[PDB]
Amino acid sequence: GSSGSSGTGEKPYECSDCGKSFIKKSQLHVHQRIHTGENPSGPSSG
Ligand SMILES: [Zn+2]
Repeated sequence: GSSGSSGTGEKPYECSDCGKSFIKKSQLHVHQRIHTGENPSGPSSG
């Protein structure tokens, strides 16, 4: 019912597109991908 992500000390490589963070660069690189190609959704994009 009342529960969710339970992790202390957020992880590095924090995605500057949605929020998803990662420990290794590669992990983020593979992700950021989805955040590239189409129009920049949300005003939080330059
Ligand atoms: Zn992301």
